[PDB]
Amino acid sequence: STGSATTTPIDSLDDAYITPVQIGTPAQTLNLDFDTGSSDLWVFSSETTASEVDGQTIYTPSKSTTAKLLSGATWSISYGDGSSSSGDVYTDTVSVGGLTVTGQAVESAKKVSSSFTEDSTIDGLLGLAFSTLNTVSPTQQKTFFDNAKASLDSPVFTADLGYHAPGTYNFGFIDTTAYTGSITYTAVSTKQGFWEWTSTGYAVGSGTFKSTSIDGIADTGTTLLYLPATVVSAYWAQVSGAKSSSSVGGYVFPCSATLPSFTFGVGSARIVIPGDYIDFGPISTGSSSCFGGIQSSAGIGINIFGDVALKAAFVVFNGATTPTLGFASK
Ligand SMILES: C=CCN(C)Cc1nc([C@]2(O)CN[C@@H](c3nc(-c4ccc(C(F)(F)F)cc4)no3)C2)cs1
Repeated sequence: STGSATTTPIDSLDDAYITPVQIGTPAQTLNLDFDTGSSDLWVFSSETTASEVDGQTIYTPSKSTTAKLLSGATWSISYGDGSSSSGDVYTDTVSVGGLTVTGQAVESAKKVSSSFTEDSTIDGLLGLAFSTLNTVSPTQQKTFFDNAKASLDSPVFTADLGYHAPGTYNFGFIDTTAYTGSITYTAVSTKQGFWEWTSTGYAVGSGTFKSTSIDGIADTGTTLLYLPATVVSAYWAQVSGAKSSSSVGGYVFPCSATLPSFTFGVGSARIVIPGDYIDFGPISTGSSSCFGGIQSSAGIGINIFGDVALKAAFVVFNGATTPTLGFASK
């Protein structure tokens, strides 16, 4: 089997991407943030504290003939930005772009933090990291991809995110019309539960390539590109007026600037992020200070190839027995 679904940015900055997901019988369609950096499928629901729901579409398990309480199971997760959610668990039928998993764990939120409440466009998250990160207790649950894997034509999914435009998540096949050139595959470590790999280096603008190993994760659920402070300083040094602002929380640059591109290495291949992809716009409405899309990973503890990086490529998440990541230009 295969599936294919369109993913759409939630706002004019590509802050996140939402993909429609069918849950239950009759189907309830919720727009979920597909997150290759976590492993929980959770939704706003009829159980979510009323004061914490503000415009989201909710999953109502009592209206699904295929929903079953997963008795005794609870979940609780926090994300790298400090947000969090928690609740109980149902199993139900879940379909993405025509691909169906029966008995998928659907984690129903009883509580969500303010950042989730405040984002009316995101109805939940669909985690696509390795199931070893799933937070359901006492019986850890599998991701949608892990459950679908055996049924897929090929044990892969692909992320083809758009720049200020819709994109595609495919499961079970590689769309050879969706990229240029060849896909370069690179080794994955699953030891931390992430799609963790090692980039071979970087270049800034038209500069020469610096060969240097950068361990990091491919994370569709993170907006920006987080790299070591040395790399990030070398990038922003090329932009007149750019500075790291403690009060804003990262590098800002004059909105009057044209940004250089940033290239990252995948083995012997190269992915070029256009400078425009690194512009996240005014720090506040009307400001002439703009927020940078390349930021330091110092104190995160891990480098993150988030959407800024991934949307410049066609990305293959190969979940074969020996997992790998593929990157192609597009
Ligand atoms: C070893 C150190 C790990 N440390 C915690 C840094 C990391 N962090 C992650 C993510 O937690 C998973 N991938 C990212 C993600 N963030 C979201 C999200 C968060 C908030 C909203 C809200 F604003 F609507 F609330 C929406 C989506 N979704 O995914 C972050 C992986 S590694």
